[PDB]
Amino acid sequence: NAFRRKLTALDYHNPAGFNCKDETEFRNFIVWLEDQKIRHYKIEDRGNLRNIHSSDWPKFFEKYLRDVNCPFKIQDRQEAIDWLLGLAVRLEYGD
Ligand SMILES: [Cl-]
Repeated sequence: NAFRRKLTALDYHNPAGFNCKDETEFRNFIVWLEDQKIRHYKIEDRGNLRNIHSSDWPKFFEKYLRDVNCPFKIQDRQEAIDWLLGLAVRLEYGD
């Protein structure tokens, strides 16, 4: 059975820590984007975005997407990333 085999697979490998690592890397990427490319906030005001191991990090990201007028929400992560990269590129082009 597919579901029974999935429970066996989960015992072979618990993906939780790797999903957590991916979240961290994703958050670090957002932080680098804000710090070096979007630069929407004052540097003093990026502290909450920077605190990537916080369980409240998504709340801050939601405020960030609002603050830069991103048309996507956090739940649409792939679209938010692409949009923020597009914004970063347009901000970067022409010094
Ligand atoms: Cl998030």
